[PDB]
Amino acid sequence: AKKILVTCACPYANGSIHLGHMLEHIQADVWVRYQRMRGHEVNFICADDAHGTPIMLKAQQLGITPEQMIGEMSQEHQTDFAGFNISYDNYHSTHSEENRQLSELIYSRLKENGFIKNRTISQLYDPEKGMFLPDRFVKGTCPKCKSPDQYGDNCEVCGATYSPTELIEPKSVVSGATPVMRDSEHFFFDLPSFSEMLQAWTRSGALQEQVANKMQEWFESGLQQWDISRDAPYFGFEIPNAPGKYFYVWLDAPIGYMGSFKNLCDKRGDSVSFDEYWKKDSTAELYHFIGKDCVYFHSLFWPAMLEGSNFRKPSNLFVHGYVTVNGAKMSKSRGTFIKASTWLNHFDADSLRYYYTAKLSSRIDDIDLNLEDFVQRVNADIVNKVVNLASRNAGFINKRFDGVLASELADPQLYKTFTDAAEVIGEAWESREFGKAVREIMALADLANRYVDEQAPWVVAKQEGRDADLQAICSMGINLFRVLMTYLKPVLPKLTERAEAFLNTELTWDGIQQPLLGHKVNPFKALYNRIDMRQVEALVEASK
Ligand SMILES: [Zn+2]
Repeated sequence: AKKILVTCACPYANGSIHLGHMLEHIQADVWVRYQRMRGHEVNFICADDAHGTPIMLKAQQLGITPEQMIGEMSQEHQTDFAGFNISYDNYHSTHSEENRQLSELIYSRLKENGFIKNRTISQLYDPEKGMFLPDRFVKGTCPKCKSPDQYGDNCEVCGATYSPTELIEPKSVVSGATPVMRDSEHFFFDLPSFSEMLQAWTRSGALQEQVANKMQEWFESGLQQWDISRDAPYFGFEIPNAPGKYFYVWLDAPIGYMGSFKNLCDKRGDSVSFDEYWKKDSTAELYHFIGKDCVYFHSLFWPAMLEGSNFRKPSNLFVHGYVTVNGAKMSKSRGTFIKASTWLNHFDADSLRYYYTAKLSSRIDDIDLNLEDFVQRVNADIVNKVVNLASRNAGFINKRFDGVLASELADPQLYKTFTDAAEVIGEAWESREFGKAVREIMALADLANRYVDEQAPWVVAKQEGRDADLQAICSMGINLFRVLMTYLKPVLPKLTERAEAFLNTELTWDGIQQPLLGHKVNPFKALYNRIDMRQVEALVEASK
């Protein structure tokens, strides 16, 4: 009965999707699929973050328009996410007319409400190219150790940090020209005006405890005003009444959440839902799934901007940690910086969705993909616990009983144990305690296989006159599989489709209360095959 709008952060248009992105989009997709299974109205929304100086310059280097480049990367991104079955209701772009008009609207409201301040800044400027230089497009000699060819605000030899204006013999990365200091008027959002409002939200208890603690450090340091403008040349939206000025991506990127939802509503011919979700009086819920590096922005700048432009604020932020591989940050030289597209040449989507889900929780903790453990855990849990309950029992049903399951449960007490667990498992999916849910499901899977072991169908099958016993045992195993695959349906969309085809039934959350009795099932080939370390070695080699 709830109306829920769920987002992931917008992937930057100038890089490929990797396993880091996939942790976030899989976490949200599992939660979204569970919310849909419980009958809520869910809108799962994302977009490509497509503006800015790095994109402008990359397109120039490639000799194509930025529009052509971001269109190609947006197609690549959506192809990867579709390969992982991320079930967005809309995937849009920050470079869109919807985002242009909402960025202009929010800015004009911030301005008339007094939250925009004009300030003159000084910044390095490339007079040959004719553009201001972001720090990482300035290179020079480290002032401390005199190492040449250092970029930006830090030296990769001695580790010093400094303003790029302290570099010796500085050079523009764009043109090679010596940069010079130049003044420019910039427009700043007066975030500090919202400190009392933001402090109340922090102590309200909605946010994760680790997030609220970090916010207290940021209030202690003191909130600053934030630049929301950039000088031409730029790839972005021009600021109205301010020729030669553009909105910086800090302003237009989160508005992409709104523009993507407005686009979805407009395509649907829906003229009411946008205001229903975004007006201050909304009874809809708004959730952002984000990583650690986005917390300051989404917990302070974003709700402040919404407040100052008369829109509702997020209901909650759901923050996850970083991905590591074999215990360490992803490493190109070791082949553990793994792209989403590369992953799918070697493994299916369900394997990674399962592994991540088994590790995730409601806390902010880094999530380690140990590749040896990945092989072991997929084989142990998917092939040998859950899929085993179908594969060990379906052959007898199809071959000796014409595909027909028994007319009554062999062990109704055991079946109730499985259906009784729905409340705790569903609450674990609801609360983002994914690892708790998977632990609960796998303990049930152990119990189901112990039941089959105790009944010993490989013995019953060879014994004269025990046909009814065999059909009863195997039908019981299959009904236990029906329940477990319902609990796993948010996690394993493709295996679930194969399970539904075998069972001749859609799996619904409430449907587990009616076991399949006197019911025809279909033959199947292989629901899920083993993986091995040779495939892990191939993936690592391919990613070097
Ligand atoms: Zn140095």
